[PDB]
Amino acid sequence: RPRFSFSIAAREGKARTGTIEMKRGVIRTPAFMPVGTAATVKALKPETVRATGADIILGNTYHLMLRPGAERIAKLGGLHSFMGWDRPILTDSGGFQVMQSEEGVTFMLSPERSIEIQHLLGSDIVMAFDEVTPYPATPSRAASSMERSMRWAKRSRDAFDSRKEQAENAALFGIQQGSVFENLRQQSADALAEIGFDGYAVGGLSGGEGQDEMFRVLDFSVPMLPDDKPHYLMGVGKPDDIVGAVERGIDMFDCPTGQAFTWDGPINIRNARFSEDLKPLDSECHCAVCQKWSRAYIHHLIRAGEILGAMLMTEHNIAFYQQLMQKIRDSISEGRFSQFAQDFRARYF
Amino acid sequence: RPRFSFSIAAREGKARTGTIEMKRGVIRTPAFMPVGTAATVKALKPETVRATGADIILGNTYHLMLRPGAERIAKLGGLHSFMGWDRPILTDSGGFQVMQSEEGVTFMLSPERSIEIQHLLGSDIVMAFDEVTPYPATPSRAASSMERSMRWAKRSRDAFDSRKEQAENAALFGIQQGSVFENLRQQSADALAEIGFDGYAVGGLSGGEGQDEMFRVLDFSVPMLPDDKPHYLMGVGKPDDIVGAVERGIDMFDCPTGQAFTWDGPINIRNARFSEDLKPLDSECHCAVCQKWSRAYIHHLIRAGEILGAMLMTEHNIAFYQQLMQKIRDSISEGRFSQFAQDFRARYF
Ligand SMILES: Nc1nc2[nH]cc(CN[C@H]3C=C[C@H](O)[C@@H]3O)c2c(=O)[nH]1
Ligand SMILES: Nc1nc2[nH]cc(CN[C@H]3C=C[C@H](O)[C@@H]3O)c2c(=O)[nH]1
Ligand SMILES: [Zn+2]
Ligand SMILES: [Zn+2]
Repeated sequence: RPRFSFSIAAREGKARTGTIEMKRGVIRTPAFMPVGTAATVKALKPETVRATGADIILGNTYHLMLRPGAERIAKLGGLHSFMGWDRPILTDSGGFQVMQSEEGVTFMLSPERSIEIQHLLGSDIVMAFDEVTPYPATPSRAASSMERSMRWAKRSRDAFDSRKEQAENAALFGIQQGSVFENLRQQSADALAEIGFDGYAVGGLSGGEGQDEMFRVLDFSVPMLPDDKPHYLMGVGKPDDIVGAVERGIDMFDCPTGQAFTWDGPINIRNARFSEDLKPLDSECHCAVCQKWSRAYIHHLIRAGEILGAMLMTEHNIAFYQQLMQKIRDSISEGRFSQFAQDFRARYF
Repeated sequence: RPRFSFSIAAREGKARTGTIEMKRGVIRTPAFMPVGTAATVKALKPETVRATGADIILGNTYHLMLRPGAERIAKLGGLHSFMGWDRPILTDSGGFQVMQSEEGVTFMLSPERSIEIQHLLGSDIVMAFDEVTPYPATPSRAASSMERSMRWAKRSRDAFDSRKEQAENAALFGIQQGSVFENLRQQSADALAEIGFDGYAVGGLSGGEGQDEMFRVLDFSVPMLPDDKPHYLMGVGKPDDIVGAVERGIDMFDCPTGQAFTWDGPINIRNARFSEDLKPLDSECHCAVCQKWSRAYIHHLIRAGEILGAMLMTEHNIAFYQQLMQKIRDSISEGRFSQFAQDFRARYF
């Protein structure tokens, strides 16, 4: 297996489906990444995460760097070994969760330390360290913040490249900034392209703007990124946000872990209407949870504060997301994604 | 399969090993029963409980009767169906957890209502409803309380018998009382024998008396019970308590769910000495947890308050108990239990 190979198998409009091949495994795209925060995907063993169909998980850096510590995890063999997940892991840069000088942020985290921490963890996909642009942001501030991010993007590239085992075995993604402003998004895309990355994230969205504005920014922002590399929309996860985002060119997502997702829309299982409902969470869902337990039981578990309630709810929700991703991939491959998208939200809402 | 058949396969001194056959499955004895409190064994799916080797679980009645409600559980198909465990379930009578007139206790729970609630749950082994004798207790009070329990024992027998589906499909155990007093224990055994039960519990112990006194009471108390029926020691669960209890004639236990059990004694995984320990919880343990994760990881999980920490700790501890039970059964079968018991506690302490 190569360090990194993204291949597009099929397209429909702006949507793409394909694969990212890496040394630890193949990632099917468009891809949803369950999040692990303190080296665990909440309430699930790694084997359960895999069984839902996840190909890659996201590891939060901020928490790991505080506990148990990046050096400690490296001493113990790296994050994959520590937590028992042997497939790819994408690590975030740690900054969002902190988030201040040109060198970085003390709360000490800088482009270089971030990349070092991700190396210590043994991350497969490394995120460049950026500066959080708050929403809303004035043009001047978004610009200043975007420029700083591009300087930090270059520092991230050079830090990554200066570490041979990292350079040979991991991938590096850059993050586009610029708030909602087209010209800033363009300058940002151009800067990142000039530096060169294995993949490109759209940062700065899903922060109060609302879906309409997010989609509008995506409309012009994703075509600015290199077409031949993956496009990652950071911190976007509602099912309808994902479908629309894929319609605009996005290949990767992270964010499911009383709310249960269903094809007819989210339900809150604690609601009294489910107390004697023997149906599964979702009548079409293939997950082991819907195979074996009723709404009534999970309703009881969650109302009683039982851990098994969290376990079941999480497994269902992550499986639901992976099934969504699978339906998206198949429909693009089959050239019926536009219809899928229409059908999905006629029923979802 | 018969409603109930206890067969003793081997003996060594007072210790016995055998089987209880019931319609939902075979219970290997001596047996350890994981406890389910609100229709779940904490942090484990039923399939995981089974994988540890449990043959039967205990369901707490008190909690179920409050939430979600016994009638509701019956409406939904019974406890086995509700929670996804299809093997035998022993239910307690609900009284300990409440615990006042001759009719019962309002907090309304009486012999008859208790037996009814256990029927609604679809319990396989039904516990007679008794009166809690506190420890310590004067002779007069233990006697009064024991007498009341024997009256309630007869009421429990007749309530159970008056319900054909229960009588034909479930078993009924009586509970011996009498605190630490031999003559009261004898009167109690005699009363219960005269009424007749499928099994006999030793109630009233493990309540401050300490292991030495408990063993001393067991010394004279268990031989008073019918030899040919199972002997259940209620609410006794430390590994060393179990070994000593089996040496005295006990066949069933309930009580494992930061403390991890090991063959060298309990450890508290949160202790800083384990933060970089890559060994499993126990180096001889066969459980899936010790197959895959280190002390260091579980230490981190528990210190971080992660649910996966509780999941792993619980699975290990219950597996450890089932392995203990298996070692006990094999050593009795092989006539080397006395040596096993000696070896166990030379290392355990
Ligand atoms: N580091 C990184 N991580 C991330 N997670 C989610 C987002 C998208 N950001 C938006 C979410 C909150 C902030 O106010 C910003 O408006 C992102 C990013 O832009 N960069
Ligand atoms: N109902 C029933 N459940 C039970 N769980 C544990 C015990 C053994 N009891 C002792 C534990 C607490 C009390 O002070 C009593 O000293 C038991 C019982 O004797 N009866
Ligand atoms: Zn499901
Ligand atoms: Zn173990």
